[PDB]
Amino acid sequence: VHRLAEDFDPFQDAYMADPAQFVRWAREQVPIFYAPKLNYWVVTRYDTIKQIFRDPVTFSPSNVLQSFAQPSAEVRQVLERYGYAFNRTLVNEDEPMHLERRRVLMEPFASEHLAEHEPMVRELVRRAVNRFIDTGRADLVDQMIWEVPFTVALHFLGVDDDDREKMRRFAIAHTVNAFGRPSPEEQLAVAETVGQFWQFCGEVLEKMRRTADGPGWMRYSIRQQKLYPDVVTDSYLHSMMQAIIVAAHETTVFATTNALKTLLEHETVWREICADPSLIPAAAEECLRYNGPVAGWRRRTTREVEVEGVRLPVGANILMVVASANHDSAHFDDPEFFDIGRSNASEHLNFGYGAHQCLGRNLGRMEMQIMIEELSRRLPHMRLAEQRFDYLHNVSFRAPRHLWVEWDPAQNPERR
Ligand code: HEM
Repeated sequence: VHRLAEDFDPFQDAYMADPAQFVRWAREQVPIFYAPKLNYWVVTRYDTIKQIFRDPVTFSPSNVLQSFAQPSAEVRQVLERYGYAFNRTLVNEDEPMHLERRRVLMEPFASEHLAEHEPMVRELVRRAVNRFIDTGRADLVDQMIWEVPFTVALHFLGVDDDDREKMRRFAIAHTVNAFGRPSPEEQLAVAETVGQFWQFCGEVLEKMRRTADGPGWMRYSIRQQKLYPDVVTDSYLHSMMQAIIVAAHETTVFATTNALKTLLEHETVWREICADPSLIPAAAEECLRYNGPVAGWRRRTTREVEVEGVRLPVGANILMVVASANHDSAHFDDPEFFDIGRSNASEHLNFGYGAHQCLGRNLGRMEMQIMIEELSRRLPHMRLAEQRFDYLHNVSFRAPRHLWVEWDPAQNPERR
């Protein structure tokens, strides 16, 4: 058990594919251990992870987006060339200002505003499926799931038609860069794109200020800035366009990819939801608990504090294995049972808990559900192809990079 702690290394397929199994030894007998390879303390139980989430002052989110690659000087020269602000936004921002800015900026995330976005999401998903439904074999990631949540994020932000087109090239992957160990070349490539995107968003922001009463989160926040100029700076506003895209894009991509994989691998359940689409919200919620996109999430202590009887020093890094919590038999009865009727499925921790709890989780849920509904209605007869599933190595987000499915187009329901 001591060897397991000393050898712990999440940068390998076993942690990405089934992290809950990978740390089951710790969840059952070692609720906190130090991982030398990471200089992280690792917690694996639902109650422990809830305890850390619940106190945003003692357990700071400052390391949530900190890569495990050595710092790159070329990355900073590139970002400084583009005038990058290096702002911490809500997800990794400390108190007191975090909750004050959340208070001022959260209103457009309210569920009453969801119906405003649902038609655009349904239309996006329909058009995406139209592009491949007649082919008989598709990669659901590259051919639909990757792009939909990016474009939905742009709509939520209020990006105008013309700009959304020019932004397609900025829909790059950030997961390894923020949560993994990118090579020096990967660091530089991402930095350049982020600098260019910063530049572009600065021009979008100026234009949005010209039409500050129009729709979308950016315009709403511009109006809030006029009311609370000491809370919302120009640099923070500029940083939030990218922050919200990154928060909204790959998270939803991975959630939906995993959900489809789980549903198609549990064919009796795919059968049920094809016959009764009203089961889909519940089914998506248990997909998040059983095969959710969040393997782990991070905090850093700001004071000495006891966790599972160990006094952590100031500044200690903590890896919360959220996937292990979601499979914790001490909170979830029969946790390895994929049960879309599970009454407490929504107590999973993929959206966090407490001060930073995901602001867009119900938009994320809607996207998952609409994509599942479209595929179950129009391709009930598809199945997973024989394939290897590859996972990008990083501590936080897990999903197959591709998801090949196959079907007989002549049996498409819409041809009957
Ligand atoms: C299934 C999809 C998603 C997942 C799994 C997810 C996951 C998360 C997680 C783990 C956090 C941090 C939780 C914490 O520290 O307590 C978070 C926060 C956040 N999410 Fe999401 N997210 C998703 C979709 C979205 C979407 C679509 C949006 C925007 C429309 C969004 C916007 C945000 C924002 C702004 C925060 C920062 C909240 C804060 O720190 O106060 N997320 N999300």
